[PDB]
Amino acid sequence: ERVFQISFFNLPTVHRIRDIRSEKIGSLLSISGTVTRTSEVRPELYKASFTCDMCRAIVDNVEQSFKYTEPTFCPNPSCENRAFWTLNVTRSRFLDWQKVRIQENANEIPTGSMPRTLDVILRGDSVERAKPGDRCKFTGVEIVVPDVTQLGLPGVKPSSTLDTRGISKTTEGLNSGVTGLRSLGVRDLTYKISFLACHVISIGERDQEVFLNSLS
Amino acid sequence: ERVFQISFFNLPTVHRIRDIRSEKIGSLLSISGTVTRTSEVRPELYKASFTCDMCRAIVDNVEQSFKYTEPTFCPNPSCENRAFWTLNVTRSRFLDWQKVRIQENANEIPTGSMPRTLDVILRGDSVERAKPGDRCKFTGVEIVVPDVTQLGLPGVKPSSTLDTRGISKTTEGLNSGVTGLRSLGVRDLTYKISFLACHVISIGERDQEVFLNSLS
Ligand SMILES: [Zn+2]
Ligand SMILES: [Zn+2]
Repeated sequence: ERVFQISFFNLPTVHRIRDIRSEKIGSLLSISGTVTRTSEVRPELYKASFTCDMCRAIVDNVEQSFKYTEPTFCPNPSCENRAFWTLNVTRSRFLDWQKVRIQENANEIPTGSMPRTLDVILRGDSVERAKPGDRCKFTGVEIVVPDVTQLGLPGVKPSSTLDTRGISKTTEGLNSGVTGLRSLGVRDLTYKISFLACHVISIGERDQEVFLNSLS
Repeated sequence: ERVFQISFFNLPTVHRIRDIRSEKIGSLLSISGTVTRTSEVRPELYKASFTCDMCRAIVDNVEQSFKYTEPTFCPNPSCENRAFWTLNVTRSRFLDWQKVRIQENANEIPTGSMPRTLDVILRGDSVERAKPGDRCKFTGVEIVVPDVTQLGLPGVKPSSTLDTRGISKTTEGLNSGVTGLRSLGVRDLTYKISFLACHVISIGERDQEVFLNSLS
């Protein structure tokens, strides 16, 4: 089946990057900004499929939110199993994924200002439609992204937040992190605001036979 | 559904009680003898139905051979459960059951003999068709019946072969009992020969309107 997408446009009012508050999280918005960095078109895991190690039973359509999620309770028999699955990478569905960095326009920047930034996520057919240096108007939903490293990623590769640079001492303990959840353990979960975009617009052949076709 | 029965008769040769050997176990035979005792028509459990204590899931059609058998693996993988079921006596199917004791005929008995005996099982529609003192010809299958008391009956009522009389010392250790099975444990299982019968035959109103109906 074709994973469908719905693209909204022509919203009444447009927002700037400095109007982004947490009270619009989950709402449909439109924003404007200048693109300054784009990444590769990576494949994102959409509908996962696994096989039980012992039964060989097949599970399909396991939704994933922000981290690699395997199924829990086994399928149709008596077999008891909490883990040890094998992803069937061939059966699983994937999608295109891209991350772009944008900053404020030259006019919205005050007289003395260090420009604010944001992370916009393009997915599906909207990849590569924003090029660095251009001025583009995005529209989508404002979301919040947690730190998955302290959410217990399967591999040892995360290695509990390995770092190369020193974090800010000013916001050490000032950034309010929630605790209590069993998956976290004694850890503290943190959040940051990002944007997810569904529609992108920009606001800033010598063959005779094919040429005659286009014109009215 | 009607639990059906098949009744065979008119076999070529008939056997006496003293021709019963273990090498015909499972075969279709016909025997003759004089009935000397009959029991009540008790209900036998045919198709059992249970409900899981926690899930409340319903299992049905659990076959039983010679002892009260509950299911093992649950209907749903989720809840794990090896025991603690509740028989749904209303949903279960039952059948009629009767045990009759027979002995050898007056002619087949030698000049000096203590008559041999046998246990014949009548089931279904064949109950009460054999009356004590009569001479009847049975036909069915020769089976073997184990001792269920040492097969781990659920209740404490069996109390590991409670007895009121003293067993034979002559056959103490002489009766060959098999061991090794995990259900038995270190116990020894014993067998005895009985007969299961499917067809029985015997070989030894002042109302005018209804009377006129029967005659040709
Ligand atoms: Zn399994
Ligand atoms: Zn259950």
